Amino acid sequence: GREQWASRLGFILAAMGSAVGLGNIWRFSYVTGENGGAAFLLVYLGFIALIGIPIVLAEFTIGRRAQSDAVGSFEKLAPGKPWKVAGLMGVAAGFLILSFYGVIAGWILFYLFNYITGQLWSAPAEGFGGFFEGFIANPTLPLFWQALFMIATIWIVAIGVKKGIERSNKILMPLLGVLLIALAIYSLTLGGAKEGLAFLFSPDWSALKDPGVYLAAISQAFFTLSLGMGALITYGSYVSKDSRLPGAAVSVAGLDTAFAIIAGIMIFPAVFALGLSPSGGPGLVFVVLPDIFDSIRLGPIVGIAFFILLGAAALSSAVSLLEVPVAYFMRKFDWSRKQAAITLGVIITLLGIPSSLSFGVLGEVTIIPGLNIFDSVDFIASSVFLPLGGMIIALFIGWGWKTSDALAESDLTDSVWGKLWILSLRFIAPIAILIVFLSAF
Ligand SMILES: CCCCCCCCCCCCO[C@H]1O[C@H](CO)[C@@H](O[C@H]2O[C@H](CO)[C@@H](O)[C@H](O)[C@H]2O)[C@H](O)[C@H]1O
Ligand SMILES: CCCCCCCCCO[C@@H]1O[C@H](CO)[C@@H](O)[C@H](O)[C@H]1O
Ligand SMILES: CCCCCCCCCO[C@@H]1O[C@H](CO)[C@@H](O)[C@H](O)[C@H]1O
Ligand SMILES: CCCCCCCCCO[C@@H]1O[C@H](CO)[C@@H](O)[C@H](O)[C@H]1O
Ligand SMILES: CCCCCCCCCO[C@@H]1O[C@H](CO)[C@@H](O)[C@H](O)[C@H]1O
Ligand SMILES: N[C@@H](Cc1c[nH]c2ccccc12)C(=O)O
Ligand code: NA
Ligand code: NA
Repeated sequence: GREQWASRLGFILAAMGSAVGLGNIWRFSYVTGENGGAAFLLVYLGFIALIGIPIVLAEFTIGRRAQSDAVGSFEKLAPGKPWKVAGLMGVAAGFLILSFYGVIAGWILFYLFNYITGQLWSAPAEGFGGFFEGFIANPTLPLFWQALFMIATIWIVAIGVKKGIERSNKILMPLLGVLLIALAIYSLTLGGAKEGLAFLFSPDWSALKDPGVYLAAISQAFFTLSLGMGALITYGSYVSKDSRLPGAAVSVAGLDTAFAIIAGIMIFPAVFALGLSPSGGPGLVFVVLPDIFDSIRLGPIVGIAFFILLGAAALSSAVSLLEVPVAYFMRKFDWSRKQAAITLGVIITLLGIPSSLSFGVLGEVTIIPGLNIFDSVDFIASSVFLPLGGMIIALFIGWGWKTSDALAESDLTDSVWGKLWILSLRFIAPIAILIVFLSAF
């Protein structure tokens, strides 16, 4: 009685919907900014090609072969073997990541509400930066918008794969991309393009002699690809033998990278035209974008379109995050989909609440030494659980599978590409991750 994608394009568009969201605009911007731009970018692009694409194909393959959740897939394919630690850790990463993802997405709804009610058309007296700061440090206001976003997320997951997840509006992601392209072109004309483009594309290798940069690059590569937690195993598990995995993996990574690159071309020349520091941290785009819209005559209209379209993208990504614990709990405890979605969704919302508060009244609390609550949850989930899970997933196919199976189940043959793929999983990817972990600690 397991669900399957009803439509032929269902799978690839769902995988794409999962990947493209806040990580491409909000996260990519502030992480690229605080790590120095171009050298970080190049390391990130390297990781996408050589680690991301293979491990994406790996998740797809595992999931389609087992037709089960992130944990169940490992149990089914290799019962009594330790590999399932990856999926157990992924379920946990799912709780953690969605708990703060819903907070940032709630910031998005707040901004959308303000544009719609005419509030952010001109600069507030305290300025766009002052407006943002006052919002997020408010103890309760961000929580209301967060709860609102999670309700929407819970509802789609409760509805089902076919009736909910698959039924996204197909025009919204391509509209977001076009708007991003148009906005990138516009910020190129604002006066900071020479400096913003040099920050973004002209490497300074001095930054690379910090091992923190490599780990930030790999974390962002996993995060943006919806990777390492079994989210793509899960989506893959709803897929029939009528699907071509390698093409999907490449398309997902290519398109996700296009979005991030254009987002960067929008943001950094804008950062530089405004005189701001690119190291501004998580609120970077919430401070920059409204400034950019304000300089356009029809800018309030652009603002409405942007926050709507990014909101829809954050929504499809959030749904894929919630789908991981939901799928697992449905199987493991015979919970109904609606019951799992509501229960886990509320729990994850509440878990999210101290991360929201860390931007204000809890700003001085640490968990991991020196890191506030938000930064700690993100570090653990994105920089520890995701790359480790990815490593185990890579080793699993690479060393725990017969090669003929690995290739057949992934729609590859023992050609140059199949060989390249297998080499990635056995050695390149898991060793690069190992070396990043060892060096960064
Ligand atoms: C986006 C899709 C639509 C969703 C459904 C709409 C339902 C309507 C709910 C809106 C009610 C929220 O009300 C809220 O609005 C104002 C801001 O926007 C707040 O005003 C606030 O603005 C600042 C943020 O920078 C705060 O730090 C201030 O303490 C406060 O003055 C009100 O203190 C609050 O009560
Ligand atoms: C689908 C693609 C959409 C493309 C949109 C690009 C529009 C760029 C607008 O630039 C602005 O136009 C003024 C007049 O040309 C200049 O004086 C001003 O200094 C400049 O900032
Ligand atoms: C959509 C546009 C994409 C093009 C991006 C390429 C920009 C990266 C290089 O920057 C260049 O670095 C040199 C020294 O730092 C400067 O002499 C030069 O003036 C500057 O432009
Ligand atoms: C839309 C895609 C844009 C990506 C462009 C990537 C290449 C830009 C980097 O070139 C820069 O030029 C400098 C000038 O001397 C040199 O220092 C060095 O070669 C490099 O720092
Ligand atoms: C799909 C559409 C995307 C829209 C993004 C591009 C904005 C068009 C620019 O217009 C003009 O830019 C000047 C900038 O200084 C202003 O003088 C002027 O008042 C403003 O109207
Ligand atoms: N990839 C999405 C977020 C996301 C959805 N599902 C995931 C699973 C794991 C890690 C990240 C995600 C983004 O860039 O916004
Ligand atoms: Na992404
Ligand atoms: Na999305």
